[PDB]
Amino acid sequence: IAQLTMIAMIGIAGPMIIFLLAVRRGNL
Amino acid sequence: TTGERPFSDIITSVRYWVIHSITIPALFIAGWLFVSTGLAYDVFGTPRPDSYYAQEQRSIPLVTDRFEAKQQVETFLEQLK
Amino acid sequence: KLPEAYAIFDPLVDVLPVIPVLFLALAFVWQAAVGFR
Amino acid sequence: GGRIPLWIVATVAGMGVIVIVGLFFYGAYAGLGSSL
Amino acid sequence: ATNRDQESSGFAWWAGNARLINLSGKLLGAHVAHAGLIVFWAGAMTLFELAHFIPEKPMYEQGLILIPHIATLGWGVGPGGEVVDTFPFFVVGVVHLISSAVLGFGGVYHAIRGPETLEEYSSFFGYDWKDKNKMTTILGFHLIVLGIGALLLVAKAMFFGGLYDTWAPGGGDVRVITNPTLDPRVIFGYLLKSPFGGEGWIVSVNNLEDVVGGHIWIGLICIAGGIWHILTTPFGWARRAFIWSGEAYLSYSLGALSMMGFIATCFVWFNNTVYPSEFYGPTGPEASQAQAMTFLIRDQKLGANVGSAQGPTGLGKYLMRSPTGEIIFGGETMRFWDFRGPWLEPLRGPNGLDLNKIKNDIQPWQERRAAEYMTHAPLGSLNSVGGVATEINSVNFVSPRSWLATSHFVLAFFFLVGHLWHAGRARAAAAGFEKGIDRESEPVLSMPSLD
Amino acid sequence: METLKITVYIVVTFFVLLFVFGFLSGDPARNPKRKD
Amino acid sequence: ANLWERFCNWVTSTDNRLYVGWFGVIMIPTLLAATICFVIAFIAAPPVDIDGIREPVSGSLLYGNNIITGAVVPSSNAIGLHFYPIWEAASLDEWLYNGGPYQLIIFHFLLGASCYMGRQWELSYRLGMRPWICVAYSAPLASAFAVFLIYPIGQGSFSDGMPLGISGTFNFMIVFQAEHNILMHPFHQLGVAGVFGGALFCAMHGSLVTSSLIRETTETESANYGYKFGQEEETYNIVAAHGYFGRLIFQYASFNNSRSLHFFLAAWPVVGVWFAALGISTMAFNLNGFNFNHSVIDAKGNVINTWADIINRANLGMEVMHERNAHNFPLDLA
Amino acid sequence: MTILFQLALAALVILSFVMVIGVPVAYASPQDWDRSKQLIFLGSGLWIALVLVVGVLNFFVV
Amino acid sequence: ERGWFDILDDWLKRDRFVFVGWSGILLFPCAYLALGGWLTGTTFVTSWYTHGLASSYLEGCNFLTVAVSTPANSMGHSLLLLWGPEAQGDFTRWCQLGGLWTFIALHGAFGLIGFMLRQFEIARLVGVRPYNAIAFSAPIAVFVSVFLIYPLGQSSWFFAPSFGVAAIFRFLLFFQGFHNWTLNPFHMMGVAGVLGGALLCAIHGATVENTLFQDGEGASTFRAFNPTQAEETYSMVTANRFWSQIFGIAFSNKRWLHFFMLFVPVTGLWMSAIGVVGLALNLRSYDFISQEIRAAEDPEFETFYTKNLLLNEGIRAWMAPQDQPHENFVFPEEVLPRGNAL
Ligand code: CLA
Ligand code: CLA
Ligand code: CLA
Ligand code: CLA
Ligand code: CLA
Ligand SMILES: CC1=C(/C=C/C(C)=C/C=C/C(C)=C/C=C/C=C(C)/C=C/C=C(C)/C=C/C2=C(C)CCCC2(C)C)C(C)(C)CCC1
Ligand SMILES: CC1=C(/C=C/C(C)=C/C=C/C(C)=C/C=C/C=C(C)/C=C/C=C(C)/C=C/C2=C(C)CCCC2(C)C)C(C)(C)CCC1
Ligand SMILES: CC1=C(/C=C/C(C)=C/C=C/C(C)=C/C=C/C=C(C)/C=C/C=C(C)/C=C/C2=C(C)CCCC2(C)C)C(C)(C)CCC1
Ligand SMILES: CC1=C(/C=C/C(C)=C/C=C/C(C)=C/C=C/C=C(C)/C=C/C=C(C)/C=C/C2=C(C)CCCC2(C)C)C(C)(C)CCC1
Ligand SMILES: CCCCCCCCCCCCO[C@@H]1O[C@H](CO)[C@@H](O[C@H]2O[C@H](CO)[C@@H](O)[C@H](O)[C@H]2O)[C@H](O)[C@H]1O
Ligand SMILES: CCCCCCCS[C@@H]1O[C@H](CO)[C@@H](O)[C@H](O)[C@H]1O
Ligand SMILES: CCCCCCCS[C@@H]1O[C@H](CO)[C@@H](O)[C@H](O)[C@H]1O
Ligand code: OEX
Ligand SMILES: [Cl-]
Ligand SMILES: [Cl-]
Ligand SMILES: [Fe+2]
Ligand SMILES: [Mg+2]
Repeated sequence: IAQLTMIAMIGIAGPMIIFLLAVRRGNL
Repeated sequence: TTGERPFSDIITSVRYWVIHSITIPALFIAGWLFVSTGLAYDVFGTPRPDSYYAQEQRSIPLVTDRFEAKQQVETFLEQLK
Repeated sequence: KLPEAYAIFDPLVDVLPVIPVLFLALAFVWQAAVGFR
Repeated sequence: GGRIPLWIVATVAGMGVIVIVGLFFYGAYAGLGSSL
Repeated sequence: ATNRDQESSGFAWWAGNARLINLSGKLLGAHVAHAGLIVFWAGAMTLFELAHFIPEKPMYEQGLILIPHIATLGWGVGPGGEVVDTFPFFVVGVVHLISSAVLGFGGVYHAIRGPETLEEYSSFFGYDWKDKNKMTTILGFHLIVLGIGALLLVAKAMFFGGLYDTWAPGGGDVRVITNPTLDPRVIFGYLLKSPFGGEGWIVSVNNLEDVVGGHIWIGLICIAGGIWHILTTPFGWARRAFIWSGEAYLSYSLGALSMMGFIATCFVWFNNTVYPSEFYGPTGPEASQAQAMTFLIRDQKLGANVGSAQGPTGLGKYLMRSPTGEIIFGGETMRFWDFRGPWLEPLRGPNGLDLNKIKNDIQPWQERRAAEYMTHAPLGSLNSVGGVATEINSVNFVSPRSWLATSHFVLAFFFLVGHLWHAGRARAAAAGFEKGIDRESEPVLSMPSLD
Repeated sequence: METLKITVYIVVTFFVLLFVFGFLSGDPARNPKRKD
Repeated sequence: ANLWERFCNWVTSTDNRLYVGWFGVIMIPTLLAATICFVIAFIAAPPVDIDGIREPVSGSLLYGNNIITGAVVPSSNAIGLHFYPIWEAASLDEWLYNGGPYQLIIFHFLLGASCYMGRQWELSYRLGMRPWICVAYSAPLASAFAVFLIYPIGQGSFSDGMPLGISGTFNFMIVFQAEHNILMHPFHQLGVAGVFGGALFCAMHGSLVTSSLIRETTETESANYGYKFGQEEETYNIVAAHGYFGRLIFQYASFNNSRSLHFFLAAWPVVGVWFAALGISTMAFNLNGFNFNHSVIDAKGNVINTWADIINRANLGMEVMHERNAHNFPLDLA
Repeated sequence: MTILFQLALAALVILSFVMVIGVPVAYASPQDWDRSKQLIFLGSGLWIALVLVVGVLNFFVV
Repeated sequence: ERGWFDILDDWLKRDRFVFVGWSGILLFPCAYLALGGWLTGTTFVTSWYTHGLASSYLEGCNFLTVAVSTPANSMGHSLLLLWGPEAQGDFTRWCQLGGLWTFIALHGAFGLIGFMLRQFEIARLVGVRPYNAIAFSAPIAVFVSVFLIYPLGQSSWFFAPSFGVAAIFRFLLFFQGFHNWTLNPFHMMGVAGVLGGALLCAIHGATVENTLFQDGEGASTFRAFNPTQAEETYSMVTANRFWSQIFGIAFSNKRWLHFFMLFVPVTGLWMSAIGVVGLALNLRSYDFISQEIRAAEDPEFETFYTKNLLLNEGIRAWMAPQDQPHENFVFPEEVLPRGNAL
């Protein structure tokens, strides 16, 4: 009951940081 | 080194995912429907939750005769209805 | 139960304790993105 | 050829594994096999 | 990217954090960010427990380990451990969760944005692992921080509401501790007690006066020791005994934490004072004693003379003697006769369990508590089916004492392994052969044959 | 029994002291390479 | 030099036929004490009242046992976890009746074996080796601690420690299954993967190296003479071995790096046996194997048995029969 | 106050989610760091302010 | 010259990602059908008509309790072929009668044959000695003795192991209660070979990894190895001195060391197989007659051997009615063996 939605936004935050930095050739 | 295309090339290619974004979900849904339609029960002869026992029986339908075992199961199944 | 005003966040509160585990997995996503160099 | 980075494929595939195994553990507590 | 590959750092990705040994700025970030993770879990897990908490069920029926810790400090509970106000649990959880954002902020800052090394930036915050005085100074700061922490427990017990006392006269209750035990013969006497049965070393502490007084001593010892190490430098005999390197210091702490984990395992398994059974459930010994009590009560109500009832083996069916003569419960629970608990002590006299008190003075609340504890014994399956291994599904229960004991034995064991790993490696690295044997200078080739 | 107890206590103390003083006797230097 | 220096130099000497060392000064007396008491007790000890119910169990050869049935019997349930040295008994006759030898043996053994592990660190240091052979040994050592010390602590009695004997070992295993369903516990399952896998990889590595030995001998001599102790060249062709095994499965399932290969040979059984030890050590606090008793139920509510329910019937048979005179009340709570 | 409370707490969660992604991306980004630094300053102060608002408003909705 | 046989031989032995070979014609269909049969049964197929058990994911079992269960005892040792006289070509009935059990056992047996032929074939092609195939005879001896000979000596396939995690655990406990299999010296040798093999695996891997030569500058030492290098990567001489001084003896011949690593677990599994061949006939090491004579006359004589028999008697009486449903056992409460209280 709505719990799955939260886990999706929280679960994506991590990989999204890596993706945003890889896209902008950041200091990974 | 054995001539086939490397897997890392294949699964990072656009064409692979154009194909397999269809085939992988299609198989998954086909397996789902195999159960959800009930077909799996009838193919393999697995009891549904309401088909282990008749309403008042409490003895398991154990096969006890080797060469008429097929008819015995059929008789067991008729006693459910 | 949480105080009634916070009840809307119950689904969020259910997921929070696992977030630390996600940090361990994130290390592997990061290392994969730099080729485990 | 190589347009989709391998680390994204591994991350998405791995998350899919977690989801499906998670579903199977959910089913241990609900419906058939739940003891209820 | 400084040092962030195997070629430059010498360490593969799977040993990547060893790339940080001599990067004090990034290493500070890793440590602060990790502290954020610990604090994050404490806050989040508390809020999860609270959201799942039904106050009229015992805590131990609900998979709770943190709310029991807060309640033992006297917050949120009243007589018998009943929950009177969940708001302190909420406060503890929120404040930890908010604080973890601060720690995570500084950790991420130092780890990827701030200076990678601190020595150029600050002589105060910079350090060389091999600078012995700088190491004892930072150790001293932290000893003082720990001593203050121990005195915060004392302040809570003496000036800010007290602690939960399972032994309070008339029934367990929150109680202010006004006369903490200061006699060093008592406090340090615990340290010289045998760890074996009927003694139990420090795990045997059974009253809050000794607990609070012990923390007064520990507070002053840590603050004195911290000042000592800020003001001194390691003596010659210490200098010759130890390896002085970042990995060596880590290995020492790993051995210390392993030992502490084993101690905490025994504390939560046996001790029912600082782990009150009202919150954590009965101990293993407790529930076994409670079973014997339960059937003594039942059969005596039916007319049995429980003092003279001979069991099948010739030993008393309900009551027998310990190897030193004390009257104790019979059956397999003969092994548990060192158990002590507030529901049972009213039946104990100078020679052990007292038959006249058993015959005349057992109160209904004692029958209730014994029945409750016998049926919440810390036995259950990994999928949380309560009871013996052959029990059917029905009861969703694993005692918090089992969760806390098993988890901390596992962690203590692996931390012993980590101690051996890093202690042996620190020695080999200090001596210069952690990467293998020099082919041109193989030590065994210069030794005489064994035969 | 009392004499046995005293004897064992002395024996144990003896070997424990050897262990502790031995490892205090410059053990890091007892290796084939860098002594420090 | 002075006598203490010469003594220290002899203790830590790399030239002694058997290395002594500082761990060795504790190991040697403790292991000799445990060995001597074990041998004497195994041959000649009288029966021991293991379960504290005045029902003494005979463990020694002279008292009716053979090698398979004999044991040094755990100390009495009436003692529990109490420390029971010889001088706590009124007499040796009392000490023997109550199982005193068991405590003397396991406590000296556990201390000596812990020093054996430290001694493995110590000699590796003296020889200029890398240090982690002792970490591999921590896996069997932790397992001995689990069955001789941790399980007794969790259950409150050394009478529940593993007996020092062949049939006594089986008794411990069967009772453990009844009370913890250890077969259904994932740490024991990892343990089985560890030892089955260890035996598999032992046979694999042995067979692969043996299969690729370089020809150095004639048909009428053992091929073992083709290797000489201390020769600098490798004695088998690892490139051939990998070329075989990589084709047996597929190329990337095979190790071409000998260091990686031998690390795997160390890690697989060691990690698996660590989990075995942790299985015993956490079932010591009654967190037991998975319980699926009556998990499958039909539409009316009839129980539909699974193989887990058949396991349960076997466990019950063990439970109701073990220590048949020791229980007075309906639940076996330790 | 309940409307002020539910608004302040929802804002705190949203801003936290923005900081959680944005701070590490900004810290590791080469470009436009001066604009980022001021934003991180602003987000941090606004974050602290919202915590205090929720903390105070807590006692007027319970 | 190059006839169709040699042209086929060419194609079969091509150096490809998954080698095929002549042995592959037997190995791949049989291995695939055995594995696919197991996955098919554990996912979809019941054991209600053969055992009175649920045994599939479809019925609610989990990975630990699913199985492909043996056929009913009334089938005897029928091959239970799909086209045979019991199922008469009816796939659904075949599943309900246990046909997947003999399907998996028989295709598994021929797959194992195919795998060992593969070991020979590849060894012959690359030019190595065939000791890997020789060592694989131990897995084959175990599979054949446990899954074929043992039930063939018993009343029917019913008493073979069923293919599942919990089903195998039941098999272990059955062997304890009925055969006293722990007391059997052929099992004991098997145990020594398995645990001794695991010991050798761990100690050899750890010894090599801790007597390495420094062949690079890295603190992670795996990169300092080259597969084509001639030199030993670790010091046998240092390893030998260490173990001589720690344990008293040490290997000195690397060829002997690695042969011994084959010998120990392979011999152990072979010994365990011999014991199971005996249990096929109920030829157990169940008792020590001298113990039983003494205990029968002397009610104070007790050993761990007599204690374990009481456990076995409990196992038999408490598990037999549900574990052997064809016997129609009814054991009234009053006849069940039980100690006090429990
Ligand atoms: C508690 C777990 C933990 C912590 C705190 C660290 C910390 C660190 N690691 Mg280690 N590491 C870990 C586990 C951890 N590691 C694990 C499990 C592995 C195996 C995969 C490794 C393998 C490894 C290697 C191989 C290396 C490190 C390195 C580092 C350092 C620099 C990392 C970097 O440059 O990233 C760059 C990454 C990014 C820029 C992406 C974003 C990263 C941020 C921190 C994520 C923040 C997310 C968070 C939710 C934001 C909250 C913000 C909010 C508070 C406002 C840093 C101090 C490196 C090093 O030693 O430097 C010399 C290095 O080379 N680590
Ligand atoms: C000391 C640590 C500790 C302890 C004693 C507990 C205890 C408990 N937890 Mg908590 N929790 C913890 C840490 C802990 N937790 C952490 C780190 C998280 C974030 C993931 C949580 C988040 C959490 C949630 C969301 C919930 C619990 C719940 C519970 C209760 C039921 C647990 C259960 O069913 O386990 C199931 C058992 C397992 C999952 C098995 C774990 C096995 C691991 C993998 C073994 C690890 C071994 C070692 C670390 C690995 C070494 C590797 C080697 C190579 C070195 C129980 C009271 C439940 C509850 O009742 O709350 C009220 C619940 O819903 N916990
Ligand atoms: C143990 C943790 C720790 C340590 C040793 C340091 C050390 C350092 N920090 Mg870092 N930092 C930390 C945590 C830490 N910080 C946390 C949690 C945050 C997020 C708030 C930051 C955010 C941060 C920033 C943004 C900067 C630093 C900077 C610095 C350097 C300059 C410090 C200075 O001049 O202060 C002087 C001393 C003071 C200002 C007195 C502060 C008194 C504190 C606030 C009261 C503490 C009370 C009590 C002990 C707190 C208990 C906390 C506990 C419950 C968790 C120094 C190397 C600077 C730097 O690296 O330069 C480039 C810098 O710009 N830190
Ligand atoms: C985290 C806590 C901590 C740590 C890591 C250190 C670390 C150190 N201390 Mg400090 N100390 C501390 C807290 C700490 N101290 C506190 C709180 C005080 C106030 C009491 C002191 C007072 C102090 C003094 C007076 C001295 C040190 C010294 C030292 C140095 C030598 C250590 C050593 O050889 O011990 C090893 C201990 C021995 C070798 C003694 C013999 C070993 C016996 C057998 C130990 C038996 C323990 C056994 C496991 C039993 C455990 C339980 C027991 C209670 C029954 C080392 C840098 C020495 C130094 O060089 O000063 C600059 C020194 O003279 N410390
Ligand atoms: C190398 C591959 C291989 C091998 C060794 C086996 C072996 C087996 N299969 Mg399997 N199978 C395979 C591949 C294989 N199979 C494939 C690819 C499929 C999918 C189509 C199957 C599907 C399958 C099913 C559904 C079943 C089996 C069964 C069996 C068992 C009985 C087979 C039998 O009696 O045939 C006898 C036939 C021969 C031995 C062929 C001999 C040919 C001779 C030498 C030539 C003469 C032919 C003759 C002229 C024809 C005249 C007919 C005329 C007189 C009417 C046996 C273990 C049965 C089973 O497992 O029972 C539990 C079973 O029910 N198999
Ligand atoms: C408290 C809170 C919060 C917080 C949050 C956070 C802090 C988050 C974080 C998060 C994170 C931190 C996340 C992460 C994630 C991760 C992941 C999800 C991962 C995964 C992984 C994987 C899947 C892997 C894969 C792989 C690879 C990569 C390689 C190798 C192979 C493998 C497969 C293993 C918020 C804001 C909500 C608000 C409210 C409150
Ligand atoms: C360095 C590094 C790392 C690590 C990192 C980390 C570890 C970090 C941490 C971080 C952190 C540690 C963070 C935290 C955060 C937190 C937050 C963000 C929170 C917030 C909160 C909130 C928002 C709350 C809210 C509320 C209230 C107030 C009331 C009740 C309800 C609720 C809950 C809703 C890794 C591994 C990746 C690798 C790379 C490098
Ligand atoms: C709070 C409390 C209390 C108190 C407590 C206390 C007061 C404690 C203290 C404690 C302590 C006071 C501890 C100590 C410890 C120590 C140690 C743990 C040591 C160690 C050492 C070592 C480790 C050494 C080593 C070595 C050797 C032996 C030889 C040469 C080399 C080396 C140096 C390496 C009581 C119980 C009353 C009650 C409850 C609460
Ligand atoms: C029998 C039979 C047959 C055959 C069939 C087949 C051939 C089948 C196949 C089938 C198959 C081929 C299936 C498959 C399935 C699969 C699955 C179902 C999987 C699952 C998986 C999972 C679930 C995973 C898990 C895991 C692991 C394992 C580890 C790591 C991680 C995880 C946890 C994820 C025929 C028609 C000839 C005839 C009739 C009889
Ligand atoms: C449990 C009771 C023991 C508690 C002891 C607490 C330690 C407090 C200081 C004790 C110091 C012991 O003193 C220690 O022994 C002798 C005495 O000269 C010295 O002698 C040693 O020196 C050198 C060091 O290179 C060694 O190579 C040499 O073989 C050895 O004799 C040690 O260098 C000294 O450090
Ligand atoms: C570091 C933050 C700690 C916050 C502590 C708040 C005070 S705690 C508070 O103190 C009162 C006495 O003043 C007690 O009577 C009361 O029971 C207690 O809860
Ligand atoms: C089923 C394989 C075993 C039987 C092989 C018999 C080959 S038979 C053989 O085959 C040659 C081509 O290969 C022909 O040229 C030749 O004339 C013929 O005699
Ligand atoms: O002692 Mn040997 O065994 Ca452990 O459970 Mn209780 O106690 Mn007796 O019964 Mn079951
Ligand atoms: Cl028994
Ligand atoms: Cl009892
Ligand atoms: Fe080898
Ligand atoms: Mg389900």
